[PDB]
Amino acid sequence: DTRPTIRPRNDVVHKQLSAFGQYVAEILPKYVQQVQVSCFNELEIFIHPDGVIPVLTFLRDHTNAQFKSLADLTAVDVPTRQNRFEIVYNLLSLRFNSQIRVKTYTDELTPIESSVTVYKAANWYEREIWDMFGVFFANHPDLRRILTGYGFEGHPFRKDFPLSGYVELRYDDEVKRVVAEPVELAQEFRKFDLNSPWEAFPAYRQPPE
Amino acid sequence: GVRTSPTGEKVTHTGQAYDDGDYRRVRFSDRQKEVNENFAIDLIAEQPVSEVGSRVISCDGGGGALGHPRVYINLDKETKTGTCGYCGLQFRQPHH
Amino acid sequence: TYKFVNMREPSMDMKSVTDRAAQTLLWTELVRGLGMTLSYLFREPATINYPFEKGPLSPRFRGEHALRRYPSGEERCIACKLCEAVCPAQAITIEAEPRADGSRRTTRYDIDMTKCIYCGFCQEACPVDAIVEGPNFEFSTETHEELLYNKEKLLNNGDKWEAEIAANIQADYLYR
Amino acid sequence: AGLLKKTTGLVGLAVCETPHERLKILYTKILDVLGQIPKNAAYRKYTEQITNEKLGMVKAEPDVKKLEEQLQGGQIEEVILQAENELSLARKMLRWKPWEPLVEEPPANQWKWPI
Amino acid sequence: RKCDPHIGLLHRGTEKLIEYKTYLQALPYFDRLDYVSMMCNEQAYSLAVEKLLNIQPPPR
Amino acid sequence: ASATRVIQLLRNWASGRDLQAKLQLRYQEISKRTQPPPKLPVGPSHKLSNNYYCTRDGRREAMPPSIVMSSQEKKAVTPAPPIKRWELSKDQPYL
Amino acid sequence: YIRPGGVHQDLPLGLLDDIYEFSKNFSFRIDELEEMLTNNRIWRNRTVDIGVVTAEDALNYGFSGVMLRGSGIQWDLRKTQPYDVYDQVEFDVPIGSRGDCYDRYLCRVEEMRQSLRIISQCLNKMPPGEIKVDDAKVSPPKRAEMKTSMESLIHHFKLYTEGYQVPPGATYTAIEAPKGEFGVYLVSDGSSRPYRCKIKAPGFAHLAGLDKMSKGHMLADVVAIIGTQDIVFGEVDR
Amino acid sequence: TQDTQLIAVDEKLDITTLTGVPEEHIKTRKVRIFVPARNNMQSGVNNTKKWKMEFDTRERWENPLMGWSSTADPLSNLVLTFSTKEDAVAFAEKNGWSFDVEERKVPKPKSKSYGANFSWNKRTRVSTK
Amino acid sequence: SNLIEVFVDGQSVMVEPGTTVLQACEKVGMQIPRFCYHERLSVAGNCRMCLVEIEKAPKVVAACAMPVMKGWNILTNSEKSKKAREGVMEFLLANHPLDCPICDQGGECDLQDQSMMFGSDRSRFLEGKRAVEDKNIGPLVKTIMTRCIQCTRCIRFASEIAGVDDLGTTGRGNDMQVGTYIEKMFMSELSGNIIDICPVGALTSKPYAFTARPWETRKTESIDVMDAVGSNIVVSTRTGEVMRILPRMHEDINEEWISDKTR
Amino acid sequence: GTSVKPIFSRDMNEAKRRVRELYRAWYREVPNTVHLFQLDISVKQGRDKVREMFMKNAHVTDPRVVDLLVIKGKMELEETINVWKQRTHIMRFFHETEAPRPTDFLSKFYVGHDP
Ligand code: SF4
Ligand code: SF4
Ligand code: SF4
Ligand code: SF4
Ligand code: FES
Ligand SMILES: [K+]
Ligand SMILES: [Zn+2]
Repeated sequence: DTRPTIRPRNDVVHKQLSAFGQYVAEILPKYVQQVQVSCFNELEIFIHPDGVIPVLTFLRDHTNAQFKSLADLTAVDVPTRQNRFEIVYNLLSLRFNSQIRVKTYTDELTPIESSVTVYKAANWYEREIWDMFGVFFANHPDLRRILTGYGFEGHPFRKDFPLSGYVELRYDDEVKRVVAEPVELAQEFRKFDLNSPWEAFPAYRQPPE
Repeated sequence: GVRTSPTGEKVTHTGQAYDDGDYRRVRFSDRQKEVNENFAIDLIAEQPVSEVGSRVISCDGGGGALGHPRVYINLDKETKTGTCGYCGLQFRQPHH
Repeated sequence: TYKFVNMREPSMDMKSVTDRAAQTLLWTELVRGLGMTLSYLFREPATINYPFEKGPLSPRFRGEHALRRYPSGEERCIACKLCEAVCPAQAITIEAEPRADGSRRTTRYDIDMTKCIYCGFCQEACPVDAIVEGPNFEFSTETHEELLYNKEKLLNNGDKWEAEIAANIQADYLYR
Repeated sequence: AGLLKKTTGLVGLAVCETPHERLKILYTKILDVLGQIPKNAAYRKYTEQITNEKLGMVKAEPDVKKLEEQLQGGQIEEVILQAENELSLARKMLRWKPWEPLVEEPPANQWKWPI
Repeated sequence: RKCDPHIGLLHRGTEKLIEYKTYLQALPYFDRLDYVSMMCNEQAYSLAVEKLLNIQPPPR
Repeated sequence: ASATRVIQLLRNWASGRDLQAKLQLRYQEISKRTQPPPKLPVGPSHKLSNNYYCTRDGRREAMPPSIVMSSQEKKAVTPAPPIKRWELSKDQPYL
Repeated sequence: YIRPGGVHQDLPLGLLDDIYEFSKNFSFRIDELEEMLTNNRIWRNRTVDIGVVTAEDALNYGFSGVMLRGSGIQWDLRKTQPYDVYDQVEFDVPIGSRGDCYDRYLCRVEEMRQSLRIISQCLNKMPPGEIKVDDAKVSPPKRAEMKTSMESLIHHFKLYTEGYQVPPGATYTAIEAPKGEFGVYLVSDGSSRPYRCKIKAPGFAHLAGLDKMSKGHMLADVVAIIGTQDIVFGEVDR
Repeated sequence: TQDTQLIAVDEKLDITTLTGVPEEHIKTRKVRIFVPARNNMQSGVNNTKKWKMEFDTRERWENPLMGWSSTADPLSNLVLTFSTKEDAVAFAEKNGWSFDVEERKVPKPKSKSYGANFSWNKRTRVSTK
Repeated sequence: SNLIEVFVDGQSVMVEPGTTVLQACEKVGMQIPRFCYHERLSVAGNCRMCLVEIEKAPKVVAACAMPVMKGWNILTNSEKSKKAREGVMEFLLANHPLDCPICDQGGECDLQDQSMMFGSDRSRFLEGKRAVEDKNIGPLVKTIMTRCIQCTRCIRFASEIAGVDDLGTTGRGNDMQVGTYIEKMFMSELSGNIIDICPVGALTSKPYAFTARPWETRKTESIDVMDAVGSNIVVSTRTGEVMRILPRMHEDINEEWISDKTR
Repeated sequence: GTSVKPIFSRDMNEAKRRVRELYRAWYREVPNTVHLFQLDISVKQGRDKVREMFMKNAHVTDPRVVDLLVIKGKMELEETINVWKQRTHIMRFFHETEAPRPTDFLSKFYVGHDP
């Protein structure tokens, strides 16, 4: 490779992890809709929002996988989708020093089975998602506000939520307490329309609809 | 070169000066008005008009790399005099 | 390659247990603590006298901002608006205008000093080295309005801090 | 084998003085729970492939160290723990029942990036 | 007997404003993320972005 | 440095360590604050020939994720071979 | 200072010498820390067996950094998955038994020494080359290039108006942060902005286990637990 | 196949109670739905391919100080990005926002002929290149 | 029926007889890089950025003036076409004055956007540059003729749509000045659109000159009212005031052009 | 499509029943918060305050969305009893500082051009 600017590819890991790709597919055809390996040598296991506990428990205790040590769970809030929220788990294999990603789809009114049973690390990641995204997780001991303020109303990382939010706080003398009023900014957050009108990288071109 | 407004303040190079009836003048009272004494408008004129005998001249802006991106301004419009769009220095061919 | 941090076992011979019993009954490791700080007491302090002398800095220091001007006195800014676009906290607000002479420079240049983050993206964004951060850091105030800068104040600082800006950029234009 | 390990190096799980037959009893049970799994399921097609052999090296070698260097599961004090949850995992998918095909293709083009 | 921590007393919409700033403007947030260590956070953000960009840094 | 011999042997004895070998503050061991002018190097693409950016574009070399299985006797394969156990560091095993 | 594609500015001349000066004297200071702290009975007694988590509970809780190493787990991102240049360097990972906070205190201290050898090799083996990638579409060109060659001006102009456009993807890249495993899950829309970038704060997982590592101990020890839990409000509160 | 009390509910999805919008920004905020027309400056097209959720403008008043255009409406810089228009409206009424849709202005066919520029009795004979 | 079949880097596409490559690959969602072709303006084929090489064809073909026939699987991303786009661009780039911070097209410039996608990363030009005398053809458009790319888009728009011949390209060689020779002024009632037609900062709006930059304008849609046509317009506002009136796309009523009065 | 997954409650009868229990719980909790928070309001105005925000969302049909709504009310009641919220948080609900806004079309017209 005479070119030193490109990221050097790693073919052996690509095929080997891809070989693990259909492995997790064949033994669990009930759950996995799609298995993906990227150019960055990582697998994404697309699962239905029904068997989160089993498929995670499968990766957690399998002798040839032992995929455990949950990294983080987070959504994307893809708005132009019939299931906006996309809960995404990340697991870090210790024995095989590899990483996995299992992603579901979920509407705002379709609970997610609480993965705290599989990874009782996930006791805190989802509480953030409960308030910061709004998707509620079913059969869970406690899902409170852990990131936003007390009594806050809304779901901030929802794509419909503004940067400044809906309320602004100050100290008001007659009430002798901090009070919240409708947000009015000293400076408007100047948006920037900046995407190039010309065609980007042709590799990922969307096919003609 | 800056004149004093009728209210008592000065006028910025942009041409800013508050009218007397405006209530915002209170921000300046009990204080002073910060205005740069030097004005770039009259600080470009005392530069002597350069007389260079060439068709096209690149004006680096002094200091080479410690200047502005070079512009190959053109010296053929005899009625006008060429000027660098970054520096403003007035380049003209003597009598062409 | 891994190294254990606590796997040592205490030998049960009479010498080692005598060391342990002597260690706790008549405290020694604690007295060793006394001896260490006592040596620290009989040592020079590293405390400078402010503002009689201050800690060293570097020519790349980013501090209070200041617009500059050409040796002719002509301003460097061309209202290309690069600094506003990159300004990560949107502390740059500028408005251009076709100046009467024809050089057409900016009309407004307000740095929201209490919104800026001193990241230094503004100076590297400018293609004519117009906006730079002076090495000053003692420019505190008692009023919020003082912190909100403007074109006039920025130009004044460039007229004030000019020896440092010229010298620091002279020691750095080869680096960046 | 040799002298018993004073500590496995990890707090929590502790050294067990009977590692061979204990690893044996887990690895016959997972065969037992592999008895009542239908053959068409891919779970059986891999479990019998792997569990029969890592049953074999247990009986093949009677020393703790020599079978450890081929197990590649660290010390055996954690592979019996690892076999335990594998024995747990075998029972879990018994009532998960994943051998059937998946429920449904995703709503329209739910996947795919960019939007 | 109870050890539930009340957190968020520092919370800022870091991810939310990351969504609206460009990658170059997104960089200073990570320097501000951990207020104990600054620079090692830039390593994480930079390593991710170059991986997506399929660009590797020079050995220097 | 400043500090006389009498204070020195007190601080060496009380600490038990030779502190005068290296100090926690610098008297004269630093680089001179101003530096001679530098000359920065060049890189792999500061050439005028066969450096067409088309055959260097790491952004354009990235293909979309490769399909594996879509919903629309075989061996058993591990995501990666088990990690080999590390050795007791030959520098100093214990502590 | 660290940007996609390298470091924006160069190393000032004579900087590495001062690194050598401080690093040479740094070890001497760290022994002074150990001399006061390692054998001090009051500190030790207030930090032995006070707060303890087992291997499987810690690793299941998403712990990382010192705690997995303190509990005895043989894992470290620099060794297992060497990123950047960490493959070509020699050091050791200070893991320990027991798993209490004293060993975690010992784990950090030996990390200091095992760090110091890395800088010792780094400034001994600093290679000559450009500070940033030679790709102008991701790395702004040099200032001299900007004011001389136009494509430098255009690329810098576009790099400083919208910047590079990251192709779509979704990677969670984590590194051995000094306090733990810091990761970012960044999804790219395909434009010059990140669609969503989720930060794996090491303390966020660490503080999540505060209940487990503060069970049964007296009230006075909780501040010690967060002391060894190593929670900085900057990232746990996001 | 997915037996988790799969029971039919046909009322239109209305999450307006839980999104967080206040009682006046849910109704008064009329929202437009168009495709951004190509910027006539640029011949590039790669911005007309998606839909958005642009809102109408509110008061932009000059602040007493240096000239910030202080605003009091939070729903200003919240344009969305949508693949089609049916999901666009599907987003509209779930949070209960009145829509105002607009069909995509697909370019008309561009039948051109270089030989047409050079003709015999046709006006399309071009004398400028 | 009579329609003939071709491919575009794989996928089969159905095309009209006489179809050019530009109007052949746009059916799948491709914009071939162009600098001298406009959809409703007559073909030029002069910028040579439309160039694309196909397999089994030794020489690259001018896409905007190439009548496609059966079995023409246009290799859009072929390396030779990629080489052709790079060299042709850097040839435009060579004699371009470094005015990007002082050109209003900055942020909405076709030359800048294309040079960021189909562009190199550094210059091989080590010689002196070329400069052109600026003209003045009305206190409504600014003419920085040094930034011109000689795409001749101005002269065609005037002669075919505006119905006037106050624009032309004088000279022989590299110089090729485009202007009026004798000083004149653009009297067309549709003269304002030539600002939108110019891909570079050669032609720019005098009233708007250095008042705003493209990436801060919150575009909004409205109509003309000066004329009863109700021409669709794009109103570019910033921080609470209107900067420029830009023409929208509506084809059968106003296409992409608006009257000088409403501009 | 049409088939949906109930959050916790399928039928509206028992969905409104949980609302009733939340309705029961808060009316038992209105006075104690006022007592413990050293508040400056009476028990009455809180009760119809509680009533009226049962009413701003009383015109919704979907069983799922109200079932997320009832747990959200639960998501506020436990914060009040556990004195997690401060005085400034529950008097924010008792909107006091903000100026009353124009209601009639003419008053809106007189103040400003905001529809
Ligand atoms: S240093 Fe301050 S003014 Fe400059 S770009 Fe950064 S935030 Fe803006
Ligand atoms: S300070 Fe520099 S970057 Fe900012 S507008 Fe002026 S010239 Fe442009
Ligand atoms: S026309 Fe484009 S390339 Fe030329 S100076 Fe203007 S912005 Fe730069
Ligand atoms: S002036 Fe503009 S439209 Fe005319 S030829 Fe030059 S670039 Fe083309
Ligand atoms: S468009 Fe084909 S050459 Fe200009
Ligand atoms: K133009
Ligand atoms: Zn100049």
